[PDB]
Amino acid sequence: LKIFFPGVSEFGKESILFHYTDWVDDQRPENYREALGDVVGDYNFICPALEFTKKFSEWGNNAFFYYFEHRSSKLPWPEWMGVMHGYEIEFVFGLPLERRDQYTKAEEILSRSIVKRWANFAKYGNPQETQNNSTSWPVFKSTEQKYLTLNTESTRIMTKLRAQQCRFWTSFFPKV
Amino acid sequence: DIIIATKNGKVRGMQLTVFGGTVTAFLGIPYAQPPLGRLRFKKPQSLTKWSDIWNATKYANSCCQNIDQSFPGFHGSEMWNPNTDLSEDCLYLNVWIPAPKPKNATVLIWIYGGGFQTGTSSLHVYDGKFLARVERVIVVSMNYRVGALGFLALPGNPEAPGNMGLFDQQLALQWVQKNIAAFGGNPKSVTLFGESAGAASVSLHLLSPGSHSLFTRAILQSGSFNAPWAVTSLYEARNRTLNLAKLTGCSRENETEIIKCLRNKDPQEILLNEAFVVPYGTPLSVNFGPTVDGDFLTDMPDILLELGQFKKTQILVGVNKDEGTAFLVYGAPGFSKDNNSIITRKEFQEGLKIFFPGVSEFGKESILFHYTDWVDDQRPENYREALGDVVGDYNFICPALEFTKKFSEWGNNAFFYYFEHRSSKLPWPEWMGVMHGYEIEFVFGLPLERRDQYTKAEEILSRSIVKRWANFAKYGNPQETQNNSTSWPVFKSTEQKYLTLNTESTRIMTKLRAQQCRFWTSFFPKV
Amino acid sequence: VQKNIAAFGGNPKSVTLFGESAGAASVSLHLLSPGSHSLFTRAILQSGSFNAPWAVTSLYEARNRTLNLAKLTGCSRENETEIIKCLRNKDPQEILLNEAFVVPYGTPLSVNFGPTVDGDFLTDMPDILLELGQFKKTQILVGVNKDEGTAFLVYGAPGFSKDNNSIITRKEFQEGLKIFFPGVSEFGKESILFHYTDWVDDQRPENYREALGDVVGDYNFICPALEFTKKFSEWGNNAFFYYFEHRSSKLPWPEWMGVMHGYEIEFVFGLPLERRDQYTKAEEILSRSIVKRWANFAKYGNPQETQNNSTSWPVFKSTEQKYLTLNTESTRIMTKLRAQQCRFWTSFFPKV
Amino acid sequence: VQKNIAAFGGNPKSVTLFGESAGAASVSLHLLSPGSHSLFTRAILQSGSFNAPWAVTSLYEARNRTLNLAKLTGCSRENETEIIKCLRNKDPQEILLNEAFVVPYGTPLSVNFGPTVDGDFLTDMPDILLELGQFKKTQILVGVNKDEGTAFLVYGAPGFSKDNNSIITRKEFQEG
Ligand SMILES: *[C@@H]1O[C@H](CO[C@H]2O[C@@H](C)[C@@H](O)[C@@H](O)[C@@H]2O)[C@@H](O[C@@H]2O[C@H](CO)[C@@H](O)[C@H](O)[C@H]2NC(C)=O)[C@H](O)[C@H]1NC(C)=O
Ligand SMILES: *[C@@H]1O[C@H](CO[C@H]2O[C@@H](C)[C@@H](O)[C@@H](O)[C@@H]2O)[C@@H](O[C@@H]2O[C@H](CO)[C@@H](O)[C@H](O)[C@H]2NC(C)=O)[C@H](O)[C@H]1NC(C)=O
Ligand SMILES: *[C@@H]1O[C@H](CO[C@H]2O[C@@H](C)[C@@H](O)[C@@H](O)[C@@H]2O)[C@@H](O[C@@H]2O[C@H](CO)[C@@H](O)[C@H](O)[C@H]2NC(C)=O)[C@H](O)[C@H]1NC(C)=O
Ligand SMILES: *[C@@H]1O[C@H](CO[C@H]2O[C@@H](C)[C@@H](O)[C@@H](O)[C@@H]2O)[C@@H](O[C@@H]2O[C@H](CO)[C@@H](O)[C@H](O)[C@H]2NC(C)=O)[C@H](O)[C@H]1NC(C)=O
Ligand SMILES: *[C@@H]1O[C@H](CO[C@H]2O[C@@H](C)[C@@H](O)[C@@H](O)[C@@H]2O)[C@@H](O[C@@H]2O[C@H](CO)[C@@H](O)[C@H](O)[C@H]2NC(C)=O)[C@H](O)[C@H]1NC(C)=O
Ligand SMILES: *[C@@H]1O[C@H](CO[C@H]2O[C@@H](C)[C@@H](O)[C@@H](O)[C@@H]2O)[C@@H](O[C@@H]2O[C@H](CO)[C@@H](O)[C@H](O)[C@H]2NC(C)=O)[C@H](O)[C@H]1NC(C)=O
Ligand SMILES: *[C@@H]1O[C@H](CO[C@H]2O[C@@H](C)[C@@H](O)[C@@H](O)[C@@H]2O)[C@@H](O)[C@H](O)[C@H]1NC(C)=O
Ligand SMILES: *[C@@H]1O[C@H](CO[C@H]2O[C@@H](C)[C@@H](O)[C@@H](O)[C@@H]2O)[C@@H](O)[C@H](O)[C@H]1NC(C)=O
Ligand SMILES: *[C@@H]1O[C@H](CO[C@H]2O[C@@H](C)[C@@H](O)[C@@H](O)[C@@H]2O)[C@@H](O)[C@H](O)[C@H]1NC(C)=O
Ligand SMILES: *[C@@H]1O[C@H](CO)[C@@H](O)[C@H](O)[C@H]1NC(C)=O
Ligand SMILES: *[C@@H]1O[C@H](CO)[C@@H](O)[C@H](O)[C@H]1NC(C)=O
Ligand SMILES: *[C@@H]1O[C@H](CO)[C@@H](O)[C@H](O)[C@H]1NC(C)=O
Ligand SMILES: *[C@@H]1O[C@H](CO)[C@@H](O)[C@H](O)[C@H]1NC(C)=O
Ligand SMILES: *[C@H]1O[C@H](CO)[C@@H](O)[C@H](O)[C@H]1NC(C)=O
Ligand SMILES: *[C@H]1O[C@H](CO)[C@@H](O)[C@H](O)[C@H]1NC(C)=O
Ligand SMILES: *[C@H]1O[C@H](CO)[C@@H](O)[C@H](O)[C@H]1NC(C)=O
Ligand SMILES: *[P@@](=O)(NCCC)OCC
Ligand SMILES: [Cl-]
Ligand SMILES: [Cl-]
Ligand SMILES: [Cl-]
Ligand SMILES: [Cl-]
Ligand SMILES: [Cl-]
Ligand SMILES: [Cl-]
Ligand SMILES: [Cl-]
Ligand SMILES: [Cl-]
Ligand SMILES: [Cl-]
Ligand code: NA
Ligand code: NA
Repeated sequence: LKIFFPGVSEFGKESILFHYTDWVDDQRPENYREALGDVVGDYNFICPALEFTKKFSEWGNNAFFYYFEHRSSKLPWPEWMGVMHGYEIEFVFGLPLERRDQYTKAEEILSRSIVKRWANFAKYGNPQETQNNSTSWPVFKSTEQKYLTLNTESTRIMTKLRAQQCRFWTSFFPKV
Repeated sequence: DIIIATKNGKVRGMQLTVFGGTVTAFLGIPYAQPPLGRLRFKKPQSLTKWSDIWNATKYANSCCQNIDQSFPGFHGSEMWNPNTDLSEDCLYLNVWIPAPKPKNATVLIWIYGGGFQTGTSSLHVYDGKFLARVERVIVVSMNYRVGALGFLALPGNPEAPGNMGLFDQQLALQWVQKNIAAFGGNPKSVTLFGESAGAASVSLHLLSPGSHSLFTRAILQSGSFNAPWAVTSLYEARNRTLNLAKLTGCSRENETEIIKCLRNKDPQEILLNEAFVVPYGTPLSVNFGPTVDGDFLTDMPDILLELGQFKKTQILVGVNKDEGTAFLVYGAPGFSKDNNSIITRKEFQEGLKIFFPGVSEFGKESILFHYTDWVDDQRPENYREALGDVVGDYNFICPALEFTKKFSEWGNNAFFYYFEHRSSKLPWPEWMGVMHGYEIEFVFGLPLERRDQYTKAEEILSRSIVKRWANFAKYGNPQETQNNSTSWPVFKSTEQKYLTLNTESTRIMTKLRAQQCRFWTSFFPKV
Repeated sequence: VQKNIAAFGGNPKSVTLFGESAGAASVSLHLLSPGSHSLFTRAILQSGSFNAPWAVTSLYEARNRTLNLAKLTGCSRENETEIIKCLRNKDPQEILLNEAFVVPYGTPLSVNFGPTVDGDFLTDMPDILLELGQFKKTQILVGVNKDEGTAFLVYGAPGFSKDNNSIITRKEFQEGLKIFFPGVSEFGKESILFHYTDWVDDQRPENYREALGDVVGDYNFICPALEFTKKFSEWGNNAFFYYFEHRSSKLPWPEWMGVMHGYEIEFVFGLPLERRDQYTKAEEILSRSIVKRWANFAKYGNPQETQNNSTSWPVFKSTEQKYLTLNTESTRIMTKLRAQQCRFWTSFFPKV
Repeated sequence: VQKNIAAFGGNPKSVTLFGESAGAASVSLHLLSPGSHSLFTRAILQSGSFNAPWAVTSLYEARNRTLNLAKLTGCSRENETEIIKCLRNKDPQEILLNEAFVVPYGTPLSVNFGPTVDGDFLTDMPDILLELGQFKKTQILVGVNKDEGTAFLVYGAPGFSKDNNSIITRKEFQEG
């Protein structure tokens, strides 16, 4: 927290510790390791993308929100680092469609589907995959806040990503 | 020394230290006349009544039943086998009360499952003293007749009317109505709870008018009467009663004669022939079950369900994530608890023959068609997982979900959960996942016992489940209100929200098994 | 009263309980207690409700305290019916004399011996019973005074006096939190400072003095009365909320202490109607009107004054949270009393 | 009627009260009176209701009037059960003969002796009971005639006559 929150009142920093370190339960050794990645993801990327989308949807337009959770079979960084920043890009660009290239079947399939959702958004303003019986992607609204999860297995409709955490980043933290 | 007087006499209990506190157990109080001799096959009768003091200081006999000998010495299976002598004289219940004696406690009544062919209320995973210690509810459980001796039917004939074991359950709920206030219980706050056939049972007490005023609310674990194994048609029932007659040389012409004959056979001989009252059978066979007898159950229950005829009150229904896995190692070629059971396509096809005996060929292909088109053809355990899903979704998940929708459509609050924690202590192999039966121990509180080798995360999950169940029972709402817990929505026809139970985060999701139950529920019933 | 009141001319079918501070907490628990459910019709809650932090004792602390008392009166025993039998021999003065010490730190708002979940009057933690809608369904009138917290500061907060104006410093405020929030993580306490001390602006000398009264009012009385009323209204019944803000012309405590705890009681009881008694005209008028709203609630379940063109008192709902202000000038409909502060007490603080 | 009407063939469970002017006012107060609440089913109100300005007497004026009556019949006493005991001796004609004067000014619509809040038939001011919804819940039929006020003008308004057309002047209206 000192490295990531340089200046940064002491009470600021304790309050992050307080939010992120009361768990269920004190047993697991990688508790602190995961918590620091979450501080940094939720603060820097996730809560602000979610609040942009809410504020933006409140004025009228259709928005769609996704939550990417596939780890690339070819990722060169270690396991503990999980579904990292930057590592959807290659799915979006279609790199796994290139069979010649050592991605799983499941990965080609995920990619082909992402590519089609993105290209449908661009041409039609709706990111559905309409042909292959795909889970329907709801619009995100202030109220239910539905999002779609992207993974090689089943993709799901969920609600209110990081609800408790963004209540911290978004209402309280900006005050410290 | 703890004596309590009942309509029928006095009973003494025993004290138990649980988590630095005390609970009083009254084990084996009888609750009907033993059903022997002239009573075998008949509705349970009035407990006659004793002076002196009954000691309810041990579990009583389990009803007569066949045992599982597939894996002798294996805890996985043997933990389900009865653990007190078998005997026709098995109509007893247990009561567990908090100490000090509560003043007007809510009552949880457990109905064990066992396929209607087996089970006993004295299993360790059904021990009610954690609930009573931790939530200061009272817990009652009953032994009820199972197999032919509890569900033999020759319809209309009171010598064997059918549903005998369902009326033993019923007479136990009457016994709590009459007697529980003496142990400190509120008879106006009773929740029935049960797993698999015991859940099916709970669901039929919701339909049965004679039960309508013996309880307040209902919990349904991995089971409901619209499951395909839960009710026997009047056709098959007489076929089976007479096939049994045949097999014990009792075929007669007078039907009160067949029964009179059958009432002479030794127990072992009835048990020994039960398995064969039926030409093909399967690992999920229920040869002797509930039937529409015109008494406990006045019409086909699917009609009663659809047309809104059932007790109006709240229900909590749930299923486990891998319900179907446990039955595959009882007969599906390729499957073993002792290896990882990667079966082939041709083996999967054979599996459907075992699980869907008769069973048009187009029926079976259509299951294959639904379950085997994947994303993608690569993974070796593709066929192994698909067969467990056929069996879970067909037998448990889709029918529990359709019960809950039909039931919620008439007005009452329902809650649905989806249990997906695998017990750190599970003795069956990994590939078998979150198995059938393996929530029970979380619900009963076994992991609260620290002394016992469950994870921290498991104690926490348990303590929370126990509190949701006890809140449902007392308040009709299964929230955990104190520890910032995810709020459990009611299930409605429309959004169909459910809550997932796991050691990590619990989530609100929608429309469990949507594509699969569209198959089981609309199309399959037609084949 | 159920058994006997009809003899004095009373209707046992029309009973309203009313009470202030612990007496209000009491009223609130009779709403939860099944044994009370049929001994009254409606409820009034003045400056108090059982979810206040001083109103219910945990079973843990209760035995600790009963045995600390046993200790202190040399009655520690091994048989518990023995501790009691012993304690039943001590003279009154000796029990009273040790009550204060059954507890290590204590505070000006200590409640060493209070209500507990006994399995009899109170069958479960009352916060659970509240949340899950288990309580008598009937109308409630709830209120708080504008300066609830002031009266307790002159019992222990360094810098405070009834005999001067108590302009305390920042460091004194910090010390005050130590007196009022004894144990009480350091981060707990800073977070209260953080919430209550960022102002507009750093100029006014009585900044810290006012902030400490607000910590104590909002925490101990106002936020819990407002959350009781929301939770309660969510299940269906009409509730009315008031915000009393008149300072008695006869108040004997100093000005800086404002509209204190306890000082609506006399308006509610009608004391200012007694002309002979040195209250203002405006005060008689306020009283006569309060008395009529309270008596209309009791008989009719609606606290209106219907005759003298009075401001209409809305019901309080989760959503708009309307309340009525009681003062000698105009009484107003407002919304969401202490919104930002109770968001602190109610969602965040319970976590520290 | 509750006790006896079934003998004449009546349904005591189907009773409608009906009335005109003070009889309508009366019907309206039986709607407010708890002792009447179970002696009828429904109510008709013709040209009258208790919130009319002539229909209820304030406790103030009522004692003033009772004592003005006492005065006028030489019955003023000090014991009030004495005033009554006295008044219970006067002949009928003498009470009637003084009723008109229990009151300083009066008008063609005077009601010198009417309903009052007695704590018995009528437990509070009826306007309060009305506003706050305390009254028998059942259907009501209410009506008025088109020229209600005309009949009282020929009892005192200067210019008015039943025997001519009463075209009065502005100054006469003012006197009225
Ligand atoms: C209703 O029962 C008959 C009876 O058949 C049985 O005789 C019993 C004593 C028992 O031993 C049982 O296993 C044996 O089969 C069933 O008839 C049988 O059906 C199968 C296939 O349909 C034939 O191969 C058998 O030969 C035939 N047996 C006899 C003796 O007729 C009948 O199938 C059953 N109904 C259903 C729907 O299961
Ligand atoms: C996993 O085991 C199954 C189960 O059957 C066997 O259990 C094994 C551990 C095995 O060694 C033997 O003791 C027992 O029969 C194996 O399937 C079996 O394979 C044979 C061919 O030998 C069939 O003809 C058997 O009937 C068949 N059993 C069943 C249940 O149909 C299975 O091959 C094995 N697979 C592995 C190791 O992946
Ligand atoms: C539960 O009570 C103990 C008992 O401590 C007390 O002994 C009592 C008779 C009484 O006189 C009391 O004031 C005295 O403290 C509390 O233990 C105390 O805790 C504090 C700080 O935690 C220590 O400084 C004391 O030395 C310690 N005393 C002893 C004798 O152990 C305990 O704190 C209390 N629980 C709570 C949460 O308040
Ligand atoms: C307002 O008074 C407080 C209260 O304490 C005092 O009451 C005064 C009127 C004072 O004269 C004395 O009789 C009594 O102690 C004053 O604070 C006090 O100041 C001293 C430093 O002298 C501290 O060490 C005292 O403990 C402290 N009292 C408390 C309650 O902590 C306060 O300074 C005074 N301030 C004014 C006049 O603005
Ligand atoms: C309450 O009653 C008094 C009594 O006055 C009356 O004496 C009665 C016996 C009767 O004869 C009546 O007509 C006579 O007036 C009323 O007081 C009177 O008020 C008027 C004008 O206010 C004066 O001109 C009278 O002189 C005065 N009379 C006396 C003897 O005091 C009083 O007005 C009344 N209240 C109301 C509001 O009508
Ligand atoms: C209509 O008649 C009124 C009523 O008064 C009178 O009734 C008449 C028919 C009249 O002849 C007489 O017998 C009786 O007084 C007339 O008003 C009257 O006019 C006089 C002036 O003479 C006044 O001083 C009277 O007091 C006044 N009466 C009243 C009721 O105040 C009215 O003028 C008459 N108008 C017409 C014909 O249009
Ligand atoms: C015990 O409580 C009785 C009723 O309580 C219940 O009301 C039911 C309808 C049901 O909702 C239950 O869950 C409620 O708890 C009451 O009538 C008895 O008189 C009570 N007897 C006691 C307190 O000993
Ligand atoms: C006195 O009134 C009785 C009932 O009055 C009440 O109805 C209650 C449910 C409650 O709303 C109260 O506030 C109402 O005022 C009635 O049944 C008695 O019989 C009455 N006895 C008398 C008139 O002496
Ligand atoms: C006469 O009818 C009785 C009731 O009729 C009434 O129901 C009331 C609530 C009210 O709506 C009336 O207007 C209805 O007509 C019935 O209970 C009696 O038993 C009947 N006795 C007879 C037929 O002689
Ligand atoms: C549709 O699925 C097929 C296989 O059935 C495959 O050819 C392709 O990946 C899919 N089209 C899209 C947009 O995903
Ligand atoms: C019942 O158990 C008690 C408890 O020790 C004993 O005293 C009594 O004789 C017992 N009666 C039996 C076993 O019949
Ligand atoms: C609340 O969580 C605490 C730890 O903070 C623990 O004592 C207990 O397991 C919880 N209560 C319930 C019902 O889960
Ligand atoms: C109505 O106001 C009047 C003065 O106009 C006064 O007599 C009294 O205080 C009022 N009644 C009520 C209930 O306030
Ligand atoms: C058949 O015979 C016996 C006679 O003992 C009897 O029990 C049974 O009811 C009879 N029924 C008929 C009419 O066939
Ligand atoms: C402790 O001893 C006394 C005996 O007089 C008694 O009052 C109390 O209940 C006893 N309890 C136990 C079993 O320790
Ligand atoms: C007044 O005197 C008479 C005595 O005969 C009586 O009727 C009335 O009640 C008395 N009241 C009082 C105490 O003045
Ligand atoms: P349940 O009681 N039902 C399965 C039907 C055979 O559990 C069986 C293991
Ligand atoms: Cl853990
Ligand atoms: Cl999909
Ligand atoms: Cl999340
Ligand atoms: Cl694949
Ligand atoms: Cl949770
Ligand atoms: Cl699913
Ligand atoms: Cl300023
Ligand atoms: Cl006003
Ligand atoms: Cl405010
Ligand atoms: Na099909
Ligand atoms: Na904070």
